[PDB]
Amino acid sequence: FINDRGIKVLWEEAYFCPCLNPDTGHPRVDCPRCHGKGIAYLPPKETIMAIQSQEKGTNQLDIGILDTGTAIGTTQLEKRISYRDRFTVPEVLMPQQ
Amino acid sequence: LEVDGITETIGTTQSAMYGGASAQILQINEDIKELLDGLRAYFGYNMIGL
Amino acid sequence: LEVDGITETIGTTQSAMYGGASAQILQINEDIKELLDGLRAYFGYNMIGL
Amino acid sequence: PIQDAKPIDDIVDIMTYLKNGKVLRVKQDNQGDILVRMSPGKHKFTEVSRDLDKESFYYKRHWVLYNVSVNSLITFDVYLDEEYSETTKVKYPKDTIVEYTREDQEKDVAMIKEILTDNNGNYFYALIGETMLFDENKLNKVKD
Amino acid sequence: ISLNPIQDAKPIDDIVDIMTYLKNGKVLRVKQDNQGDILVRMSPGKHKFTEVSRDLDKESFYYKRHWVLYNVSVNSLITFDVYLDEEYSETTKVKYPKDTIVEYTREDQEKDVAMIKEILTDNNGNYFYALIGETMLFDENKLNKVKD
Amino acid sequence: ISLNPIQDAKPIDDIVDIMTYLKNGKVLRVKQDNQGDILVRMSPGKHKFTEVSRDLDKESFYYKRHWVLYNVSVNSLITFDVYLDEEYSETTKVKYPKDTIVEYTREDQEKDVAMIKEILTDNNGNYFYALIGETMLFDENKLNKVKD
Ligand SMILES: [Zn+2]
Ligand SMILES: [Zn+2]
Ligand SMILES: [Zn+2]
Repeated sequence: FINDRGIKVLWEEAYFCPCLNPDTGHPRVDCPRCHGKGIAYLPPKETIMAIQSQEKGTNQLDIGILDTGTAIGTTQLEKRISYRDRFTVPEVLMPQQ
Repeated sequence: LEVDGITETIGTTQSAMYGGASAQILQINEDIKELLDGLRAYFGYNMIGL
Repeated sequence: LEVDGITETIGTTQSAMYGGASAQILQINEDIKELLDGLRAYFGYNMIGL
Repeated sequence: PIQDAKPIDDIVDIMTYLKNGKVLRVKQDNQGDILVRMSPGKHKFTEVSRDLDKESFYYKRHWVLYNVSVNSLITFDVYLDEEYSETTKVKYPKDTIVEYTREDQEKDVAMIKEILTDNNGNYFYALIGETMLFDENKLNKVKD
Repeated sequence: ISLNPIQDAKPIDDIVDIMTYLKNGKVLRVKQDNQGDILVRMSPGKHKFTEVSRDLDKESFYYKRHWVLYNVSVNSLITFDVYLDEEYSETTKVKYPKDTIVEYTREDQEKDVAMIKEILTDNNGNYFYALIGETMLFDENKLNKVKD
Repeated sequence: ISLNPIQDAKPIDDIVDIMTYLKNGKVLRVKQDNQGDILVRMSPGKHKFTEVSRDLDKESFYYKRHWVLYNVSVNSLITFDVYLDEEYSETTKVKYPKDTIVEYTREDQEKDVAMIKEILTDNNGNYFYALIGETMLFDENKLNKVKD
């Protein structure tokens, strides 16, 4: 069922980069593992996943426009996802200006 | 099948008791029987002495 | 199956009193009966004196 | 000849070298080059690195686990990391579609069979089905 | 003991000849990337306009094509390959068309790449392939294609 | 009045011999922990690639195995025990395989642990066990296994 209704997606696990500053506790601006974000990632794992309710919620503010929205997904069996894991769907393209 | 607010339902002519094309076949039989019975009258019955 | 608002649903030709292919098997019987009877007319009935 | 390439043919030799622990370089198609390695210690498993440059005081390679496929090894070309040459300064790479003219002034296509040079740096090329050597100008790089 | 060579359906690149054929009224067949293969025609009579049909076969006594008015675009013609409907046909969907570079094994166990200059067929419908620099005609199974 | 000893399916540990057998094309059987037992094979012909089949039985005239292309991983081979499909079989799923340390009761009512060096079978299909230091061959019921 899951393999049928799902979409092919790359699953890459998340882990804190060693480059974090030991004293402030905040990351280096640029390093190979993580590009300023304080969280690095492992090699991707090809996976099929179902996705629903995908929303491109736009907030217009003094800082500018911002894209943020909720999308609800459902995995396969035996897979234990973790907080701030990352997914990317090559098939689906999104317009931006 | 229902996914993400879009739903579809289909009911085929297939059934446990009859196949999907059974209606066409059964109408073909109805025509063939008429067609064949009428044509036999063009040739007629067979007879042999004994 | 109904999973997280997803829904998948199937109803087959299989039934408690009819088999999955029994629709085709029945149609094949209807086909063989027409074919077989028409071919015995080519060979004809057997006879033995007594 | 030129000593800039020494590809491995048998996968068995590749596995033998991996058992010895020597690093390998594995090419890709329209994609970055890869280094592959066998992890040390109690548990044995393959590791990969997206970095290519030699280790130094100012540059260190990064290794992570990956389920490397034997298909990649058997299909793609493989070299020893230490003995690999970055580039041979020739117009046409090896195994590249090229066009030429035969002895009877007939045009024909082919791929490069060998890359050669003289002591003065002049480069000669041999094509498939052609024993004679061809000048760099006489060849033509076919467009994909 | 064979059949003479079969011409491939030459794609038309120049827009000018396409428009000239259309003005002459000869049918055109357009291979749209997204939604399949369609026919294009100029309406007969005084009320000139372009027409489209998806009755995608050669015209026959028992199969007459139906034409719908459509506003065919120039860009569609330019970006999409177009063929004359008199030529493009199911007769020969050859795996390795003419002018295609294919890889063939030579007798010396050295694989070479050559461009198919001539193709013909025989009684069994096989596809004999002629390669530049060689006289013997190869078969479908022996050859191979290299892409990108 | 018995049958000669039966060899156990030797697991293969060295990756080099595994790869050599695979290159030779001999079939391999991989005991995956999570999703059961599978066969692994190298494709014949020039287009070399690994193939998998779950047609998990010896090949037979009435039962021909179907092979699907798969990207088998080196780590999978290393971490999972692999056997030659010519050997691994239902013929003898012995409760106490060779080289296994088992607990056996001696005639002096003192339990001792010994390693099974040889195993054979008889007409009834029983499993006669040979233990180091003793000549008499024990039976299945007499013995016992100690784990951890
Ligand atoms: Zn970092
Ligand atoms: Zn009569
Ligand atoms: Zn008789």
